[PDB]
Order: sequence, then structure tokens, then C-alpha cells
Amino acid sequence: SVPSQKTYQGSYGFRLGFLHSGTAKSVTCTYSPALNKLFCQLAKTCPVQLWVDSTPPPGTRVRAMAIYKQSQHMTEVVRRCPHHERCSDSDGLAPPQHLIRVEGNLRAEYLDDRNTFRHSVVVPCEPPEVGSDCTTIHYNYMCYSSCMGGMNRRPILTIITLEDSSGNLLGRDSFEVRVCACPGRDRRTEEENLR
Ligand SMILES: CCN(CC)C1CCN(Cc2cc(C#CCNc3ccccc3)cc(I)c2O)CC1
Ligand SMILES: [Zn+2]
Repeated sequence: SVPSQKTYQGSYGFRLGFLHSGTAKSVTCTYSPALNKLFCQLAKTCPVQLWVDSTPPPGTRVRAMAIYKQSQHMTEVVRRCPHHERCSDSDGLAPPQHLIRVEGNLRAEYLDDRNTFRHSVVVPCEPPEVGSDCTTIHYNYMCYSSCMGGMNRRPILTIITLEDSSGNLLGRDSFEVRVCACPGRDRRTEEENLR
């Protein structure tokens, strides 16, 4: 089955935000609002902001999951390729098969769904650091979009869901991702292809 990707702010006015990182050749993570698409290098830090209009209950959590974007591929589980799942680049918490990791959060949990077999990573929802207006989660994507036997050039979406302590839906947002060697160049190209 295919998880919903419908944008849903819910009772708390949940939505994502992204930094404005530009498109220099040196950039390692950059987001295109026009394409709703994040471009990043392999295993590099990707800051994603969480914004709400009101404070959700303690015990609320934030889950990230990847799916294939194209209709003819959406039912296939997104996972790391046969090379990367065996490269022993473990952080001690993430299963080596999982494409999406959360960086630097000791309370991250990783799920292999027993019915759909899909992977996800979930962390507790927390208020912003003192002085800040939003909370930032740092994600890593652990295969290239081009990885043979893995994504194999197929575009993916990341779906971020806000959940209660039971796992019930409180909010949802999503963005496309391309993991590539030169995110700046690729963002510029795709934005021009759209123009
Ligand atoms: C207009 C927005 N308005 C500005 C004044 C508010 C600014 C202040 N925010 C607070 C806020 C809270 C949470 C959370 C959580 C769950 N845990 C928890 C823990 C301890 C206690 C309670 C709850 C997430 C975010 I992201 C976040 O911005 C809510 C919105
Ligand atoms: Zn790979």
C-alpha cells in the first residue's frame, strides 16, 4: 500500500520550512520552493524546519518516510542499494537498510513496518531552542538517487508526519528529494527546465 502524501496542517498548523542556501557549486543541501524539491549530497546534513501555530501535546512525534514519486513505482519500498546497505557506515542506531536517518538525536527510533515493510525514522516533537521560532531536524539521505539496485534514478518524496503518542495522524507535509553529487547545479538546471 502507498502512504498518503496529502498536505494536512491539522489542529496545530503544522508545516515544514527550509533554509535559503543558494545554488553555488559548493552547496551541499539546497531547497527549491518552485519545485518543492530538496537537492542534497550523499549523507550530508539536511536541515528541515518544523513550524506550528500552537503547541502540540507532550509525546507528539515527527516521522519521516520515503516513497517513490512516480505512479508506476509508488508501491515499491524505498531502501538503500545492495552496495550501501553493506558499507558499515552505521551510526549505532539506524539499520543499514534505511535511506533516511536523523542525525544527532539519541531519541530517534527506526521502524520496519510489519505489514508494508516500509522504513521510517521518528523523533519526539520538541519546542524550539530559546530564542528560536521553529524546531530543526537534521536528516541524512544515505544513497544517491542514481544508485543501481536502489533508487536507480527514480525520484522520491519524503513524507513528514506529525503524530500523537499512539501514532495517529496530526499533520502531514512532503517534498521531493534528489540525492546527487552537485545539488547546486542540479537545482539550477531543473528550475530552468521548469521556466
Ligand atoms: C504562532 C506560534 N507561537 C508563537 C508565539 C508558538 C511559539 C512556540 N511554539 C512552541 C512549540 C512546541 C512544540 C512542541 C511540542 C511537543 N512537546 C512538548 C514538550 C514540552 C511542553 C509542551 C509540549 C513544537 C514547536 I515547532 C513549537 O514551536 C508553539 C507556537
Ligand atoms: Zn546506494
